[PDB]
Amino acid sequence: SSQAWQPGVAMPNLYKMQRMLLEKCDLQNYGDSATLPKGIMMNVAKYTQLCQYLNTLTLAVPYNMRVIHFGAGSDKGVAPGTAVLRQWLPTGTLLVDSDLNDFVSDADSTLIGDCATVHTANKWDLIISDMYDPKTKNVTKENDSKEGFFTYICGFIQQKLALGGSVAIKITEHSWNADLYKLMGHFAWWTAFVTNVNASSSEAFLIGCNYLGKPREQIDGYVMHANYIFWRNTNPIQLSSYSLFDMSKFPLKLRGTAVMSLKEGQINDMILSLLSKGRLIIRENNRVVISSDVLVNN
Amino acid sequence: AFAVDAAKAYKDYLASGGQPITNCVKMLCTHTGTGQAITVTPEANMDQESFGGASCCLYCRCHIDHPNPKGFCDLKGKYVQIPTTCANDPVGFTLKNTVCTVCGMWKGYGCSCDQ
Ligand SMILES: Nc1ncnc2c1ncn2[C@@H]1O[C@H](CSCc2ccc(-c3ccccc3)c(C(=O)O)c2)[C@@H](O)[C@H]1O
Ligand SMILES: [Zn+2]
Ligand SMILES: [Zn+2]
Repeated sequence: SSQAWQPGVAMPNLYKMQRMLLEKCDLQNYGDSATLPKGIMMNVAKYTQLCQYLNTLTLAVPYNMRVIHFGAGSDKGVAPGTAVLRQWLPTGTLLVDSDLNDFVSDADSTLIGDCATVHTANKWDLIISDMYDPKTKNVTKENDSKEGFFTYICGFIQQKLALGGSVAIKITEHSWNADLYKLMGHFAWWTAFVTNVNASSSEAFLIGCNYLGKPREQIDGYVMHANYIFWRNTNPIQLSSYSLFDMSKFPLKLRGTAVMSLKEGQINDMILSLLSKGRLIIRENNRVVISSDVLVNN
Repeated sequence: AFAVDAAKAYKDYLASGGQPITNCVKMLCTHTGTGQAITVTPEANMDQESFGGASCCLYCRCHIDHPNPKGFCDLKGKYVQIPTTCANDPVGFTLKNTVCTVCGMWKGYGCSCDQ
């Protein structure tokens, strides 16, 4: 396990190609904890390792990058994950975050409420989600695909993610969704990434890299989650905080990726190849306008 | 003429022996940074911790208005560097201290413009 010096472990491709059936997740290292640097929160360590892993992918990084972060509030009313995102993203990146519960944040703008009430005019370059319903962990009923906020997230990707943009959506054994997995086949590449600090958990980030807007491969979401649980069940990941101690190359690299506005008919195989390589963002570059729907009642 | 004075209320609760505001967001960083007080990215030097700015602002944390005409916060969206020996109370530190307008260090904690 030279893995212990990585920020985390990504799901090996051979496990993606299987056709396992869904088993209960039973982690060898369940209940172990990494020892975090003195006074560092789990959410900071976890988002640091997530960003460190994302530094190894072909993310599009345009001028005036647009990032939206769902599920950003904590139980103590602050946003540690957003603070790591602000640190990671180029200076001047527009960062919007959201959560159901009130919190104070370093994001450029914050919307409070259920994510289904969030609307944006513009498209986004990177979508981060930490949303998780703890009710979902019912060990005594079958583990089926969940909707709730996952329905919103799939729609939000399809309608408001720029071509070439990327996503990282937290899942767990029971918090997952078959359509989101199927959507992973609409990116040039995808994985399930497990941070080394939280490797005793069944959580992973489903990462879609460079959105293409069409199916590149057909993915059965029920099979793929079973594949993910199988991988986790048979591949104990040693908890580790090693990567947290070397931040010298943390910032997301400014690539100045080109932004173009294009209609659906002029996205050829050549544009698709540019999208696939992290060299092109397709969206308009108007003003960023967001809103939260408010239901009025007595 | 009535206005809530939270700065004075917190300073007095600290003097009374109260537990400082917790869950300020401490960042991972090199600790080879410029050491300036409030920066766009973490800048802690070897003697400093870096925190997310909003989590260290008294007005942010208490959900109260910022004390200036248009209610601007100069911590939110930045990182604030706190001397490691005072990092148990970032909110108190930022409230009780001042930034040199020329070198950008904390006066008395790195600002050397007066020697
Ligand atoms: N539909 C929605 N719309 C908008 N926001 C949403 C929605 N649904 C959820 N959220 C927001 O998701 C944000 C993050 S999940 C909070 C969480 C979950 C699990 C654990 C945990 C459980 C077991 C073992 C270890 C940790 C912890 C914790 O560490 O204590 C915190 C929260 O702030 C939520 O309000
Ligand atoms: Zn503030
Ligand atoms: Zn000075």
